[PDB]
Amino acid sequence: AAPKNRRTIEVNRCRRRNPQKLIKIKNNIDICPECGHLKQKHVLCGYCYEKVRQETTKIRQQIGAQEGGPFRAPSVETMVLYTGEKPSEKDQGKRIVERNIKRPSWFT
Amino acid sequence: ISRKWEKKNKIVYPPQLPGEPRRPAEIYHCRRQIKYSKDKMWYLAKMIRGMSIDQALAQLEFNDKKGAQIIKEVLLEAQDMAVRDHNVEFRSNLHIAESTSGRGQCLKRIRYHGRGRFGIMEKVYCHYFVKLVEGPPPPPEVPKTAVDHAKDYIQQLRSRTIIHTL
Amino acid sequence: VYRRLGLGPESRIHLLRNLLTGLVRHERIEATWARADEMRGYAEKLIDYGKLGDTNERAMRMADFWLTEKDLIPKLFKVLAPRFQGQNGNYTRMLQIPNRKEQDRAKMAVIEYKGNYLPPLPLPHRDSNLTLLNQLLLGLQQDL
RNA sequence: CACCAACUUCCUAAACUUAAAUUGGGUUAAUCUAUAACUUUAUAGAUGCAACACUGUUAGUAUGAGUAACAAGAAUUCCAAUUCUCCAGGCAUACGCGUAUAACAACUCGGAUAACCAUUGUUAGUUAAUCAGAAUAGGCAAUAAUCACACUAUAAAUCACCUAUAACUUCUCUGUUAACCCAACACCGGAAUGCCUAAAGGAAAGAUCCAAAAAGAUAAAAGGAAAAGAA
RNA sequence: AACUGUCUCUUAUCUUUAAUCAGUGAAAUUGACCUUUCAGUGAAGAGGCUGAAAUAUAAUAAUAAGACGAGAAGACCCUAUGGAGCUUA
Ligand SMILES: [Zn+2]
Repeated sequence: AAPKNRRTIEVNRCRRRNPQKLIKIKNNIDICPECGHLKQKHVLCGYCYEKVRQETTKIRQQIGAQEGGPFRAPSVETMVLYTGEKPSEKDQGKRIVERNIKRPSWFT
Repeated sequence: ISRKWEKKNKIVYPPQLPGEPRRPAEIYHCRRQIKYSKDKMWYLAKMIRGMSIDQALAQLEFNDKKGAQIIKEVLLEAQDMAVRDHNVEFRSNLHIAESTSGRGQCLKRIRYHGRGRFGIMEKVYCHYFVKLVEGPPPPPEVPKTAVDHAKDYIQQLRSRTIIHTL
Repeated sequence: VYRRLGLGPESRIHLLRNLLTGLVRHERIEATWARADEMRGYAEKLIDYGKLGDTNERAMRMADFWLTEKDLIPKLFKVLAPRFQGQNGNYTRMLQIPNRKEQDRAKMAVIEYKGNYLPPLPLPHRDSNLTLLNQLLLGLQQDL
């Protein structure tokens, strides 16, 4: 549907420059102490979260190799151990995952 | 094609005398070819006009539009050269004096339709122009008070000059 | 009380079944925020079925249908259920993650089973009592 | 008992009388020549010499409009990685196409948007004695098939081998890839034959929301045109 | 005739559409427009004329019942001491 005459640039300029059509500023921006990067007040930091996922992938890779087959999910609890930490009696009766890396500072 | 925005960045002012105030730095940066509509980029440019360097970066980081990501890269590049070449001592001491987008050369193609129709396909490109002035953004406007408006009206009445009389 | 998801009611449960199976296997899953919230209730109720007891015949039918991989069925009754015996609820932790930068800008969240062996998530921390405002509130508390 | 109001009229300076086919006369932009001028001019001689309008022609850029419009199953331990949910015409040859094949490298253009490549660049490829394509002169032939027997029929349906002549030891050439072709297209349909029906081949979900209205499908308290029978 | 949500008499769910985010991106159209209501005038006739009336700016979202709506050489029939073409023995 076309108007019976061409729409003037002046008319068009007013429509696009109306405040309703302009981009709004956001004041909910926050700083992440953990990563030192920006975050939203309702959103978690991704720089630190990225570390968790990367460690999770590495941990998951170790578990997959240890299982050695599909549909081999243990019926017993699982635990992760890093270099410098040795399985204890409390770790008995739990699947033990060994990580070549030392215990991460953030991970406890 | 014209590239005078870069030439504006090549302007060299005469050496300032010792008894002359330190000239505020002006940085002209632009991205000539962007596969984006200028109008959409203009909306981003309009909002960021007059804002500080840090404030603009924070707003862009949480913006969902593709153009905003492009602007942030352009803004980051402008800040880097401003310190590197325009002698900007403080990274935070920068504000967006000017921000605007321009049309770029497009590509022409025909848009086929499944049932024998055709259309005019166009690949849009745009230019983005920003001028950065070292220093904090200027203070915002303050609306006139009732007293200010009233005084002007009285002054206007007094300022009236009689017409076509001796 | 239910999100309109899937090409049909079966698809939602099958999609939930796929989501539930993955979470049990890995114990921490990243998915769109809406899906994570929808499936959080099912996961909590599943843990209750594990608490009900391994011998419970009804639990097996629920576990068998919901968990496509049957190796997880022993895990639920012998890993998840023992783990959550002390807990009375809140077995699942769901947190909002920044939206995917995949040109669709979907709302993302991460849902995990509490007590897992995975590294702790970067949870938010409330302000410490040592802060000036908290210290002032502490003085008011002491006087009262 | 007036005033207002037309260039009618007067007044200062000037001027010397009021539709439109047609007809007489005086100038002029531009380009070139002759001869001059010399911040862009003159006198002559010339012409492809002046466009808001020929269903005029070419190019640029707007408006409609950032509108109509368009798109990928789930999780993970990862795009020649696993597993889960779900779908059910697949494989060969013919024809056609002619490198669209594959690896790598790119992420601009092409895919009717991306991712990813089918795009761009580079290099490779399709292997044949077996698969496929690329001597002569005479003499002399009644009876279909149908499990061909019986059995009938009408619609009427089968070189050889002899007699002579002539030659006298051979494996090259060419085709071989592919998701491919004809439909302006990575089209929705068109496309001969054999095998077989999942062991082969596949993904409806760009995200969010759960508006109304609209489209399709399912369900109906009581009723049954306000089951498939008759005229 | 029956049958059934066709309907009396509609309701509910699912799918499509819908709404929001991001990416890409046409078509018919277009004298210019700072684009109002009422009565008048006029050729059936006025957003733009006469006289009244109303009126911060800019935006945003919805519906097609009537004006026996507006219209074309659409549709239909008939005529000619109209033409012209055709056939001739
Ligand atoms: Zn952090």
